[PDB]
Amino acid sequence: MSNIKRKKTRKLRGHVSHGHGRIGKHRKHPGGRGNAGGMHHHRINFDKYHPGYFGKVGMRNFHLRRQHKFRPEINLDKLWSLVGAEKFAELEKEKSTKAPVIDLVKFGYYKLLGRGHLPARPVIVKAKYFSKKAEDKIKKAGGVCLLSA
Amino acid sequence: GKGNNMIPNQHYHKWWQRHVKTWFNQPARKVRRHANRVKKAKAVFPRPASGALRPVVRCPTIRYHTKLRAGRGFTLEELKGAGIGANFAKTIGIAVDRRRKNKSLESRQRNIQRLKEYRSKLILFPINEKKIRAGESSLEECKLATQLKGPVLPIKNEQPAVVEFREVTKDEKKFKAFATLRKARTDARLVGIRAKRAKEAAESEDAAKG
RNA sequence: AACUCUAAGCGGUGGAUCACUCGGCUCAUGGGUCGAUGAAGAACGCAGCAAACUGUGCGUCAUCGUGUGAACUGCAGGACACAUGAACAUCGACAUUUUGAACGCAUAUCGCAGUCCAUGCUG
RNA sequence: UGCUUGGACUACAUAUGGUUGAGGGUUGUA
RNA sequence: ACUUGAUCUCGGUGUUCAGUACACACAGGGACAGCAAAAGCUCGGCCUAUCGAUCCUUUUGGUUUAAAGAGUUUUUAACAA
RNA sequence: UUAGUGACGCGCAUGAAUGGAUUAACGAGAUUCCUACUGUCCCUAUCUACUAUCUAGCGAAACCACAGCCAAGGGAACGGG
RNA sequence: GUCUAAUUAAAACAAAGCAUUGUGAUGGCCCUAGCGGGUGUUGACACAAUGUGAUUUCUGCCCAGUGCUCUGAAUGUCAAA
RNA sequence: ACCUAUACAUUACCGCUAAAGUAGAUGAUUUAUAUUACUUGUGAUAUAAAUUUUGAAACUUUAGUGAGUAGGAAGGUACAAUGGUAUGCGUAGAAGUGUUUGGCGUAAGCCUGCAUGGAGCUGCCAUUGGUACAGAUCUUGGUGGAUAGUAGCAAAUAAUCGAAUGAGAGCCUUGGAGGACUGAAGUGGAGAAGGGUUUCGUGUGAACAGUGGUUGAUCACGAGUUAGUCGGUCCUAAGUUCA
RNA sequence: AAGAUCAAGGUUAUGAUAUAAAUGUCCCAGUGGGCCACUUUUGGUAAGCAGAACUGGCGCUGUGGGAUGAACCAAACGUAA
RNA sequence: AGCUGGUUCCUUCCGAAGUUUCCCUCAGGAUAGCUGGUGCAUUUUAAUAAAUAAUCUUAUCUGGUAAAGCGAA
RNA sequence: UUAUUAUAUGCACUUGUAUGAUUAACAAUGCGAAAGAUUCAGGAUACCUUCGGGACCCGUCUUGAAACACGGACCAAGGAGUCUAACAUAUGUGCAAGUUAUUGGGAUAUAAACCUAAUAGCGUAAUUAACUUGACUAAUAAUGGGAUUAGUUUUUUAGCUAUUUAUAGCUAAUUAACACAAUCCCGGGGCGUUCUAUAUAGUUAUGUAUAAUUAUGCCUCUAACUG
RNA sequence: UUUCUUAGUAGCGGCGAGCGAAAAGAAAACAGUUCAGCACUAAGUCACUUUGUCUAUAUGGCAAAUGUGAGAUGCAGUGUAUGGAGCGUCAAUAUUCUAGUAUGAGAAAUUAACGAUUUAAGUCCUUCUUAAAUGAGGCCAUUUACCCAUAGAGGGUGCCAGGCCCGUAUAACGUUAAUGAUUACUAGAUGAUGUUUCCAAAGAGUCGUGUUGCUUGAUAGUGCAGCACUAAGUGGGUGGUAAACUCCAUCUAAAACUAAAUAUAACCAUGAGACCGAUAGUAAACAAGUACCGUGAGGGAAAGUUGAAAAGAACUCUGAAUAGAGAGUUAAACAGUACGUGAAACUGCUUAGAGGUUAAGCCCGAUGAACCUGAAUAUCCGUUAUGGAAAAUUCAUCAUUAAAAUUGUAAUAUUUAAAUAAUAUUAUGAGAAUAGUGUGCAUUUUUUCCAUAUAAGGACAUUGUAAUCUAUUAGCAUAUACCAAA
Repeated sequence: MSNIKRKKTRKLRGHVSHGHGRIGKHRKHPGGRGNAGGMHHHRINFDKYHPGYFGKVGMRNFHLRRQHKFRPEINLDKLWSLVGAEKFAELEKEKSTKAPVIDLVKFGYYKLLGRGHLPARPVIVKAKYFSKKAEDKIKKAGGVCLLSA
Repeated sequence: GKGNNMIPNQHYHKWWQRHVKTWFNQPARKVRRHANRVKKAKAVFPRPASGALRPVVRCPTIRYHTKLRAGRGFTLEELKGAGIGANFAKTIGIAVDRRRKNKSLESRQRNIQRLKEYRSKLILFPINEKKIRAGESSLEECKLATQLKGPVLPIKNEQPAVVEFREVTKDEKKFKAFATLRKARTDARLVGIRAKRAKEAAESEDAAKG
């Protein structure tokens, strides 16, 4: 880890003002502490760089317990990565006792998202919540979405 | 006021340097805790040092239900099919959390099968002999034949690969799911409104007859 | 020459620097052990020689019991009681002043009562 | 007895037990 | 003489100069017109000043979302201008 | 006699217990004239005792960039360099 | 008569005198968060609160303004309950 | 004509930048020769001689340029500690330190000698910091010039003859003597408030008595403060402690 | 009108140059108190005065020169012949 | 404490600004400009131009100062 | 026609000229003379001397300091851009569409090392206030197309070199593909917003009929979805 | 309860500055419960006082007085809503079972903690030095390792000590607690579950509500409290946006007991440190909360070190004496009580030199003094030619013999099946050398030394001349071309 031997503050001895300019010397809190005055002196610096700083986009949601809404997402970009790699080539086979029934829910992703374009191979996806578009491309691949606990 | 700057909601403004738990006691505690298990394992019998019988099933988070949290719940209902015997259970182990309402009776299946695949493994040692209902065996004595006493309680679970990416056979393709998924939710939203429309239709008819 | 300046050698002055340290500091671990059965703290008197520190209380630098087994030590009285014990620890038996919560009442007074038991003197 | 010395006791709040008590509180015997 | 373009909606541009905020101005896209015979012109005053951030108060807008165990209805939180 | 006192008082900006006026007695109080007096002065001088001084003994400190000859010049527009 | 011990001893302060103010005590004025208490072992010739400043003399006009006050028309204005 | 800046020209040399190669070694390259092939003259091979073991996270080789506060980056140096290491050093003299020793580096700084010394210590590669001082009207300790003496040690005149003693004697040790002082509203004779052994004898030296000092309120060693009747005590006051 | 497909074209169609340039990140320091001169100028009689325009210095710059000198002149400094 | 004072080794190389804007701002910041460092992509502007950047010239625009005018508004 | 100059001037030897910083022929003198130690040359060590020239006091704020600006008599030693939480950028390292074990447990040569259950964090979808919905195209298209860009393979030709003439490599012209990265542009598309196709139409299911909520048929009121 | 998380977030906030938690999820550790209110229905209960007994060193238990007193203005007891009690049915249901006390068992069985003993081994020679070996060197043999080793952790000891001691590793012993078995005595209980039936007893000026203040993230209250209003049992509360209506889910308040994980700057018992090293470190390493100041509250230091051993300087002399001079002691007084070591500032002396030019101090160049540093060899046109002297034997010109390696190649195995390649093993051939023999092992060779020689005994250093080279300065001497004017 650490060396103050790699610090340049070591090197700045002496250099009389240690990189903290002779005329205007670095003295404790020259611009007012923190985000102060953000309506005044730092107004340039806040809208630049943080702009939405300040007011409101109000819809106060008293007691959002983020278990109701949590809903993690898998894309239809990916979705075939739920299928173990040596079985992934095994169902490209061509052999049907089929179609591909992937349990999305036990892979922990509440919601199947739309993102588009999978191989023509039919996939049945067992998922709680649907992108209608994810289902639309799955139905074009000839599978289905079977809706799932 | 720094123009790549990181708005600092770092609340160390309240003399937080008095508090600081340095946690230089972590492995001293780990050694003590492990050492304590050794003392407890001997002291409490050939008593195998946890382990209630661990009771899971079914946590409450709709996402978090392979999220097994360990079965303290004390199961008065499940006792009955184990016949079973709340007081007798306590001597054995049976975790006393009498405040549970496990009504998803697939849950009654799992846990009752647990206690029974257990129970027969509870070697029945009574303090003179004579000793009624072991229902064991002088040959089946802890010391002589069996030598058991283990460990840690497996989540049970039961894998998780999944891969119920099994071969089904998958019929369902006349079945247009996407119309029904938005419809089912709309029907649920509009239940109170659809109730009004029936009630308003009733009222106007009563008026008309009037 | 003397003095002054400049340098050097040597001697002072002074205690920096070095190296040491029965101490300090910080983190971790085990334990719960004050008090009206009179505390913690204070005052007071105490060692053969002490004035303190330290120890102790009027039995005063310490006593039983117990352990060990011959010191203490500056000088010595002692040392003897080394085999019944030094001296240190243990310290479970006792002592543990005047106080202080502080308790008869007070306290710029160690001041002044009451009560029981008891002693000498006088009778 | 007088005169003198030593020890042990004599605070307050409070519970319980002890017994003495007490009030036109109130009851009864007369 | 006839009228209400001093309009609606969204983006740009100029000034200030971070050519940013703001205000006002300039030229357009999408509406809808106003006027005149029409071509055309016209997002206020021939051009150059004439005025204001967040929170907050409020109104107008779609009649929309939330009030986290369900509704309904008051109330209320809001998003657009 | 830029002083004072008595007058005059359109009094910049006096004044009636916000007290106004007058006033004996009183004041280590402010002020003005005269006298007596004096080294206050003209105009300086001398004297006593104790010091300062010198010596035996005893013995600090302020301050001190480096320290210390002037004149002019330039220069932070006044130099010991 | 007093004072700014340690730069101001006065013309300032106090002061008798003069006038003004509240109050009969379940009060007036006053302290204490409060309990309770000061004045007060006082009772209006008292106690408390002020202002001016002996004696002599004088005490004018003005309540519009700002204070102060009231048996005042007190359905002005006007809080909570 | 002459003089003359760190300018200008050239050259050596420093650094920084630039620009190029360097990395077949059972191999390569040079030189001489004998043999063999072809040819006039060259190569191959054999032999003998010679060079070449490159921090190729650097060197060889090259050119152009360098003020510099603020500041930035780059690379070292010193200091204390730590992992590893030099089969490190060491009481036969460590570290420390004085040093016209000799030398190295632009420097930061390094080594060594000599003297002193006495018990432990350092270089290198990585690793961490309470890491390098001239200052801060810095802190703390020490020391100068002022100044071995300049301020001063001067108010109450202030002694002095002089015997005794001692190392030394104006005082302080002291008699005798002698000048005076305070001038009983005292610099006296008592006590409270206060002091705390200071009182007193003996010993009597350094320090102290801004001087000396044999002497002292100093320093060392001993002793001494006896109460029915004086105070405290007791009592109450202003006032207080508090059930 | 753009996107644009296809075919034709002697010499690339002023001059020196390029220390290579462009581009991004740091949101980096340091700065936000300037001062002086040529020239141009406003206020002011003027000022070593207050304030612009352009450009260079000084600020951060000695050396040589103006006897001297922050700034003017000449010139920008590795070390020496 | 936006103020004053001080800040502890060296060398090498490059090297400022006192300006803009906003701010009870004006003894200060932020911000832009100037500054360094870190690099990156390509060198016919690169490793053994028919692509530019920015200064003359040229060609092509602009302007109401100096001067001039008042027998021109 | 004449003059001039160069080529036809090879091989041996050479203290010849240069070879891109070409100082040496030649010579004299001191002297290394064992340890010992002479003699010569050279030197701003400390410091002294002699001569010239130059050198004003540092630190600092300040436009400018030698200032008649401020601190600092003198000397020694302490002595000031840190640590920590959380953060951005640069870079290195590990692994990588994942990563982080050290909350804890297993274990120990011990506050270490070794092992590591399970979560959680962040990333893997965002945007609207939120409800919500979902980046379309294609297994692929490093976002698509397009324009500037490298590097490679590659058509075709020329020159050069080496060559066995089979052949390869370089350099230049050239055709095509990838052409990412880098840079630029027009779009598409998730979300919001507007105009508005979601005017209406189609499709499925409810609903109804039939057999047993479901299947089948029909309607496509209603609900849902889409251009 | 705490930790990990959520989370620098929901959310609060001149919505500015700044603030901010819990649930689920993960883990550490885990443990449960009881009144009072029902019909015990012969107060079943309890404190005390005395005496019997017992026996701690008891406010104790057993027994008796059925002695006072408490208590129906209420206590036992089932039993606590997480329910529960009584009926019947089921069900276990036994000369018993369980508990609490006493029991040391196992001829002292084991474990831990403490005191504390234990040791396995050199103080052998030499040398230095010295006060000391703990320093350096030696120590057969164990494939050269002094002895020992489960211990080479530390301190003490005269130094750098595993082996000198104590300890350390490792155990012996005693004590005390645990491991209390059987056994004795005493006390108590006979299940729990399910069905059906009968009962089903429940904390109030509180809950709640309006206000206020305070406080929180808690916002149309987050807890808390005051005040007003004030309940109820198909109640009550909760369900973070107020209400009414209609529901659902979820507990059961206004009562009580309860280990562990969780805290620890004090106290006691302990262990560590990339801690500090005497201006540091705590205020205090020390007669440190001391000395000292302040009326007091309080303020509160500076200050470590002779040596191995005091061997702390006897003795003599000068001086009143402290001191000095000699001397002793000590490895050293260059350790003689600011005492280890020993700085700077500063001062005295001595030694050198100068002194009116800036007060002094300074740098450079030249220069003198003291002082110091540097100092090389063989050749014109080359140093080889030649001669002598010594010595060598694998090699010497090379052959042979033995020894092992290298170059190239192959195989067999492994690596990567297999290939190329690499590696282990094995083998062959080419050669070169280390030892032995040999023409000779000085027939001669070779190796090694010495002398003499051509201009000359030289090139380290400093010097002369001349030829050149680069930059440059300054002349000389020679000859034209053209233009104007002439």
